[PDB]
Amino acid sequence: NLIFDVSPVQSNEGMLCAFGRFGIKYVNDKDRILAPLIKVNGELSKTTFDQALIETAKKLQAIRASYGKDSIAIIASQRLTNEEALLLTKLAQKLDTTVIGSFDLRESVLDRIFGLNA
Amino acid sequence: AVTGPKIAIEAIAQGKNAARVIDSYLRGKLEPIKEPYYVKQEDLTPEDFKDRERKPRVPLKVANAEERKNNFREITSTMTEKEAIAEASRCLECGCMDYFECQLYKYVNQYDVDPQR
Ligand code: SF4
Repeated sequence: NLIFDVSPVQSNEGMLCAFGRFGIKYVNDKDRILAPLIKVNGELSKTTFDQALIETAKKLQAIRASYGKDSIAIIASQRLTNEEALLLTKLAQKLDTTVIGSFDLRESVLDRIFGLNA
Repeated sequence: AVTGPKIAIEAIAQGKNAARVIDSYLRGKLEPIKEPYYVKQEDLTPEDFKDRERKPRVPLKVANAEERKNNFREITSTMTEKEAIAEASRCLECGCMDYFECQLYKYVNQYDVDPQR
Protein backbone atom coordinates (compact mmCIF):
# COMPACT_ATOMS: atom_id res chain seq x y z
CA ASN A 1 0.00 0.00 0.00
CA LEU A 2 3.06 2.26 -0.38
CA ILE A 3 4.28 4.15 -3.44
CA PHE A 4 8.00 3.64 -4.00
CA ASP A 5 8.85 5.31 -7.31
CA VAL A 6 7.51 7.24 -10.30
CA SER A 7 8.73 6.92 -13.89
CA PRO A 8 7.82 9.06 -16.90
CA VAL A 9 6.29 7.30 -19.87
CA GLN A 10 8.12 7.20 -23.22
CA SER A 11 5.58 9.19 -25.21
CA ASN A 12 6.77 12.73 -26.04
CA GLU A 13 9.94 14.13 -24.43
CA GLY A 14 9.28 11.44 -21.81
CA MET A 15 9.38 14.11 -19.13
CA LEU A 16 7.76 14.91 -15.81
CA CYS A 17 8.35 17.97 -13.66
CA ALA A 18 9.01 18.23 -9.92
CA PHE A 19 5.29 17.90 -9.19
CA GLY A 20 4.51 14.85 -11.32
CA ARG A 21 7.72 13.10 -10.28
CA PHE A 22 8.04 13.88 -6.57
CA GLY A 23 4.75 15.29 -5.26
CA ILE A 24 3.13 11.85 -5.17
CA LYS A 25 4.77 11.67 -1.75
CA TYR A 26 1.50 12.83 -0.17
CA VAL A 27 -0.03 9.42 -0.88
CA ASN A 28 2.24 7.84 1.74
CA ASP A 29 1.87 10.71 4.20
CA LYS A 30 1.06 9.60 7.74
CA ASP A 31 -0.94 12.81 8.34
CA ARG A 32 -3.68 11.81 5.90
CA ILE A 33 -7.05 11.59 7.62
CA LEU A 34 -8.81 8.26 7.15
CA ALA A 35 -11.87 8.73 9.39
CA PRO A 36 -14.42 11.55 9.53
CA LEU A 37 -14.60 14.17 12.26
CA ILE A 38 -17.66 15.86 13.74
CA LYS A 39 -17.81 18.57 16.40
CA VAL A 40 -18.76 17.14 19.79
CA ASN A 41 -18.49 19.41 22.84
CA GLY A 42 -17.15 22.05 20.45
CA GLU A 43 -14.15 20.02 19.25
CA LEU A 44 -13.63 17.76 16.25
CA SER A 45 -13.70 14.07 17.17
CA LYS A 46 -13.56 10.85 15.20
CA THR A 47 -16.81 9.21 14.10
CA THR A 48 -18.20 6.80 11.50
CA PHE A 49 -18.89 7.53 7.85
CA ASP A 50 -22.66 7.06 8.17
CA GLN A 51 -22.96 9.41 11.14
CA ALA A 52 -20.76 12.05 9.50
CA LEU A 53 -22.68 11.92 6.22
CA ILE A 54 -26.03 12.13 8.01
CA GLU A 55 -24.71 15.12 9.96
CA THR A 56 -23.53 16.77 6.74
CA ALA A 57 -26.87 16.25 5.02
CA LYS A 58 -28.79 17.58 8.01
CA LYS A 59 -26.55 20.65 8.34
CA LEU A 60 -26.87 21.54 4.66
CA GLN A 61 -30.63 20.94 4.71
CA ALA A 62 -31.01 23.12 7.81
CA ILE A 63 -29.07 25.94 6.13
CA ARG A 64 -31.20 25.65 2.99
CA ALA A 65 -34.41 25.63 5.05
CA SER A 66 -33.57 28.59 7.27
CA TYR A 67 -31.98 30.69 4.50
CA GLY A 68 -33.52 29.60 1.19
CA LYS A 69 -32.24 29.11 -2.33
CA ASP A 70 -28.58 29.66 -3.27
CA SER A 71 -27.47 29.79 0.37
CA ILE A 72 -24.89 26.97 0.15
CA ALA A 73 -21.66 27.29 -1.84
CA ILE A 74 -19.96 24.15 -3.15
CA ILE A 75 -16.27 24.97 -3.66
CA ALA A 76 -14.46 22.04 -5.26
CA SER A 77 -10.83 21.37 -6.12
CA GLN A 78 -10.08 21.20 -9.84
CA ARG A 79 -8.15 17.95 -9.33
CA LEU A 80 -11.34 15.89 -9.02
CA THR A 81 -12.34 13.64 -11.88
CA ASN A 82 -15.11 14.59 -14.31
CA GLU A 83 -17.61 12.25 -12.66
CA GLU A 84 -17.04 13.76 -9.20
CA ALA A 85 -17.47 17.29 -10.58
CA LEU A 86 -20.68 16.29 -12.36
CA LEU A 87 -21.98 14.61 -9.21
CA LEU A 88 -21.17 17.75 -7.24
CA THR A 89 -23.21 19.79 -9.72
CA LYS A 90 -26.10 17.36 -9.25
CA LEU A 91 -25.71 17.70 -5.48
CA ALA A 92 -25.93 21.48 -5.82
CA GLN A 93 -29.04 20.92 -7.93
CA LYS A 94 -30.58 18.79 -5.16
CA LEU A 95 -29.44 21.27 -2.50
CA ASP A 96 -31.23 24.06 -4.41
CA THR A 97 -28.08 26.13 -5.00
CA THR A 98 -26.42 27.44 -8.15
CA VAL A 99 -23.32 28.63 -6.26
CA ILE A 100 -20.82 25.97 -7.31
CA GLY A 101 -17.32 27.03 -8.22
CA SER A 102 -13.68 26.98 -7.24
CA PHE A 103 -11.30 29.32 -5.46
CA ASP A 104 -8.66 28.48 -8.09
CA LEU A 105 -11.01 29.26 -10.99
CA ARG A 106 -9.77 32.00 -13.31
CA GLU A 107 -12.20 34.47 -14.84
CA SER A 108 -13.44 33.27 -18.22
CA VAL A 109 -13.21 35.29 -21.42
CA LEU A 110 -13.04 32.72 -24.24
CA ASP A 111 -16.69 31.72 -23.86
CA ARG A 112 -17.70 35.35 -24.44
CA ILE A 113 -15.61 35.47 -27.64
CA PHE A 114 -15.68 32.01 -29.23
CA GLY A 115 -18.40 30.28 -27.21
CA LEU A 116 -16.48 27.68 -25.20
CA ASN A 117 -13.94 28.31 -22.44
CA ALA A 118 -11.55 25.78 -23.90
CA ALA B 1 -55.59 2.45 8.05
CA VAL B 2 -58.21 0.75 10.24
CA THR B 3 -57.87 2.18 13.76
CA GLY B 4 -56.55 5.64 12.90
CA PRO B 5 -53.37 7.14 14.36
CA LYS B 6 -52.11 5.13 17.34
CA ILE B 7 -48.73 4.00 18.67
CA ALA B 8 -46.60 1.59 16.66
CA ILE B 9 -47.03 -1.43 18.93
CA GLU B 10 -50.80 -1.31 18.34
CA ALA B 11 -50.09 -1.51 14.61
CA ILE B 12 -47.72 -4.43 15.21
CA ALA B 13 -50.41 -6.19 17.25
CA GLN B 14 -52.92 -5.61 14.44
CA GLY B 15 -50.47 -6.95 11.86
CA LYS B 16 -49.75 -10.08 13.90
CA ASN B 17 -53.43 -10.79 14.54
CA ALA B 18 -54.24 -10.22 10.87
CA ALA B 19 -51.42 -12.59 9.94
CA ARG B 20 -52.94 -15.24 12.21
CA VAL B 21 -56.41 -14.77 10.72
CA ILE B 22 -55.02 -14.77 7.17
CA ASP B 23 -53.09 -17.97 7.85
CA SER B 24 -56.29 -19.57 9.11
CA TYR B 25 -58.22 -18.31 6.07
CA LEU B 26 -55.61 -19.66 3.65
CA ARG B 27 -56.37 -23.12 5.07
CA GLY B 28 -60.12 -22.70 4.49
CA LYS B 29 -60.79 -22.45 8.24
CA LEU B 30 -61.08 -18.69 8.87
CA GLU B 31 -61.01 -18.28 12.66
CA PRO B 32 -61.35 -15.03 14.63
CA ILE B 33 -58.85 -14.16 17.33
CA LYS B 34 -59.83 -15.70 20.67
CA GLU B 35 -58.77 -13.93 23.86
CA PRO B 36 -57.56 -16.44 26.49
CA TYR B 37 -58.79 -16.39 30.06
CA TYR B 38 -56.10 -15.51 32.60
CA VAL B 39 -56.29 -15.65 36.38
CA LYS B 40 -55.30 -12.22 37.71
CA GLN B 41 -54.81 -10.53 41.08
CA GLU B 42 -56.59 -7.17 41.14
CA ASP B 43 -56.49 -6.91 44.95
CA LEU B 44 -52.75 -6.30 45.28
CA THR B 45 -51.86 -3.06 47.07
CA PRO B 46 -48.47 -1.59 48.04
CA GLU B 47 -48.33 -3.10 51.53
CA ASP B 48 -48.27 -6.55 49.90
CA PHE B 49 -44.77 -5.61 48.64
CA LYS B 50 -43.58 -3.67 51.71
CA ASP B 51 -40.95 -6.29 52.59
CA ARG B 52 -39.05 -6.11 49.29
CA GLU B 53 -35.71 -4.32 49.19
CA ARG B 54 -35.97 -1.00 47.36
CA LYS B 55 -33.61 -0.73 44.39
CA PRO B 56 -33.08 2.29 42.11
CA ARG B 57 -34.05 2.18 38.46
CA VAL B 58 -31.37 2.28 35.77
CA PRO B 59 -30.62 5.95 34.97
CA LEU B 60 -31.37 7.11 31.43
CA LYS B 61 -28.49 8.98 29.79
CA VAL B 62 -29.83 12.07 28.01
CA ALA B 63 -27.75 14.29 25.75
CA ASN B 64 -27.30 17.90 26.82
CA ALA B 65 -30.09 20.13 25.50
CA GLU B 66 -27.83 22.90 24.18
CA GLU B 67 -25.71 20.55 22.07
CA ARG B 68 -28.55 18.24 21.04
CA LYS B 69 -30.84 20.99 19.75
CA ASN B 70 -28.33 21.77 16.97
CA ASN B 71 -28.02 18.24 15.53
CA PHE B 72 -30.03 15.13 14.67
CA ARG B 73 -28.02 12.73 16.82
CA GLU B 74 -29.66 10.18 19.09
CA ILE B 75 -30.69 11.76 22.38
CA THR B 76 -30.62 8.71 24.67
CA SER B 77 -28.01 5.96 24.95
CA THR B 78 -28.35 2.21 25.28
CA MET B 79 -27.59 0.86 28.74
CA THR B 80 -24.57 -1.30 29.48
CA GLU B 81 -24.61 -5.03 30.17
CA LYS B 82 -24.01 -4.50 33.89
CA GLU B 83 -26.88 -2.02 34.10
CA ALA B 84 -29.05 -4.36 32.02
CA ILE B 85 -28.52 -7.30 34.35
CA ALA B 86 -28.96 -5.14 37.45
CA GLU B 87 -32.21 -3.71 36.05
CA ALA B 88 -33.57 -7.10 35.02
CA SER B 89 -32.77 -8.43 38.51
CA ARG B 90 -35.25 -5.87 39.91
CA CYS B 91 -38.23 -7.77 38.48
CA LEU B 92 -40.66 -9.15 41.06
CA GLU B 93 -41.61 -12.18 38.89
CA CYS B 94 -45.35 -11.58 39.07
CA GLY B 95 -46.37 -14.27 36.59
CA CYS B 96 -46.98 -17.87 37.55
CA MET B 97 -43.94 -20.11 37.24
CA ASP B 98 -46.13 -23.01 36.03
CA TYR B 99 -47.83 -21.08 33.23
CA PHE B 100 -46.37 -23.16 30.40
CA GLU B 101 -47.31 -26.48 32.01
CA CYS B 102 -50.32 -25.74 34.24
CA GLN B 103 -53.21 -28.08 33.46
CA LEU B 104 -55.78 -25.87 35.19
CA TYR B 105 -55.03 -22.99 32.82
CA LYS B 106 -55.25 -25.33 29.83
CA TYR B 107 -58.58 -26.79 30.95
CA VAL B 108 -60.21 -23.47 31.86
CA ASN B 109 -59.21 -22.28 28.40
CA GLN B 110 -60.70 -25.40 26.81
CA TYR B 111 -64.07 -24.76 28.51
CA ASP B 112 -65.77 -21.37 28.46
CA VAL B 113 -65.77 -20.58 32.17
CA ASP B 114 -67.51 -17.62 33.82
CA PRO B 115 -66.04 -17.81 37.33
CA GLN B 116 -67.14 -14.38 38.57
CA ARG B 117 -70.62 -15.61 39.50
S1 SF4 C 1 -43.16 -9.42 36.24
FE1 SF4 C 1 -41.50 -7.88 36.48
S2 SF4 C 1 -41.80 -6.48 34.71
FE2 SF4 C 1 -43.73 -7.67 34.90
S3 SF4 C 1 -45.07 -6.38 36.22
FE3 SF4 C 1 -43.98 -7.80 37.62
S4 SF4 C 1 -42.14 -6.63 38.28
FE4 SF4 C 1 -42.95 -5.56 36.45
